[PDB]
Amino acid sequence: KEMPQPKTFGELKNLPLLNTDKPVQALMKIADELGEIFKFEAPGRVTRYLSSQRLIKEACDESRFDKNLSQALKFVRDFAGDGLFTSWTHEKNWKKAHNILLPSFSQQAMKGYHAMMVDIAVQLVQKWERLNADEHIEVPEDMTRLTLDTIGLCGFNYRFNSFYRDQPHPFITSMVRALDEAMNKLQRANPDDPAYDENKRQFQEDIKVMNDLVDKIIADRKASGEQSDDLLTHMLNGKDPETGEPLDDENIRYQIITFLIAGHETTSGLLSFALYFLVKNPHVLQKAAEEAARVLVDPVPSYKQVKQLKYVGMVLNEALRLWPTAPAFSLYAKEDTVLGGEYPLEKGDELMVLIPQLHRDKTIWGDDVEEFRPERFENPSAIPQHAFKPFGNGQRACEGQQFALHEATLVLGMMLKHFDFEDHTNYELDIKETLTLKPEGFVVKAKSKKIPL
Ligand code: HEM
Repeated sequence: KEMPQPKTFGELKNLPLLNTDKPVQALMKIADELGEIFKFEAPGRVTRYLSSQRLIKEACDESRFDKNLSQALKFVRDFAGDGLFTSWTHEKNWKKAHNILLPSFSQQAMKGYHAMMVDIAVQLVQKWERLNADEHIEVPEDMTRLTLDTIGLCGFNYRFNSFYRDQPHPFITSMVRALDEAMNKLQRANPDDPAYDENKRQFQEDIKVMNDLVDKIIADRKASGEQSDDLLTHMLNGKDPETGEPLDDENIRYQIITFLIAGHETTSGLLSFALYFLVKNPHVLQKAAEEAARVLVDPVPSYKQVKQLKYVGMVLNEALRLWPTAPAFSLYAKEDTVLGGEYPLEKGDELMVLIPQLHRDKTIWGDDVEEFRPERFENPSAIPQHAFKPFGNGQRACEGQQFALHEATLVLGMMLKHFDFEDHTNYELDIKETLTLKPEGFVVKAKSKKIPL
């Protein structure tokens, strides 16, 4: 079989189709037309975009395909280095960091981070409690303050103190601008044109800002010998079960940067989409709110209680089904192979899993894939294998998954315990794309239930 391909533009091939504010949504639109697989060419590059569970279940077979570093990840590596997210599976620092960080991100480790997550969650709730009657909430903006601060504290015991400022801490400003430059480079056919010399200067100084802050904290932590409940203490003390070495200081810095860039935006996007679907579906908001009130009975949520928020958990998964906030991941064929009995691949060929399309596969989910129905997830034993992949695949799946879900469940639970929410502008969904996806301009009003905190 021969595969479909969207509009080409001569020597730029398909590249101009993604010269847009919303390239992932462009790709979904193209998928809707072309089906489960289409070819997409840029100068010197070819990728095949997959949208059906039928084909993605094969792509997720690790004996046949491994994680690929996409152009985006290669660009992000200029500041994320050989951290877990931007490494090849067979790079020695991937294997070593994977072994060392595994118990730091396990469900048990969540008991240790819970107090610091609650610290920032309480800040977010207190902020909302202190709003005057005239005021509203900028939802993604606050969710991002919350996730950055949480990752800062659990990551390296550092307070960005985002709820104390109008202009973010300079580290955050530089990180956001480095990510932006990395995504922007995706569209640059002529990377080295003098027109970009200034982008380069700014990129290098942003990398410098990030490295100086993190390197300094690591160096001071080593000098002082101080110990804390953060990931930095784990990495300073952890010996690889295979090689018996700890991560060196430079890689520790990259893992810290990596937790921030891989975790802050995806998780805040998730909280934002979930709140959106809840105010667009009042029945569901009421069910979630009832559970939160029922379960979070203490002035401050315990680890055990968050684990009891089953329906909030379903709400989060159903938001991830519709708008998985890291919406695409890349794979390469380890050897020549034939995909789906129909599409021959050569060794090294690139595949891109388009998660939002997979999550809309009618042959899996049914007639009602656009509806927000948390009940799909009542019985996780019911979901076909490889049908639901918001956290990627296999040994290269999100290492942050337990952290992200525990933070999102705690926070969404506390929000629904403490406030009634009004969609006062009858907000029209508008999805901004950076490296990740989020609602843009999503605003609400929160009326306090006046429950002690
Ligand atoms: C809802 C929130 C999140 C989503 C949807 C998400 C999604 C993903 C996805 C799809 C991947 C696979 C990337 C690929 O195949 O190229 C990934 C990898 C990764 N994520 Fe997450 N992420 C989330 C939150 C977090 C958080 C909070 C952290 C850290 C605290 C984190 C850390 C990582 C790391 C370290 C990797 C690379 C793991 C490895 O390859 O060994 N993520 N994430």
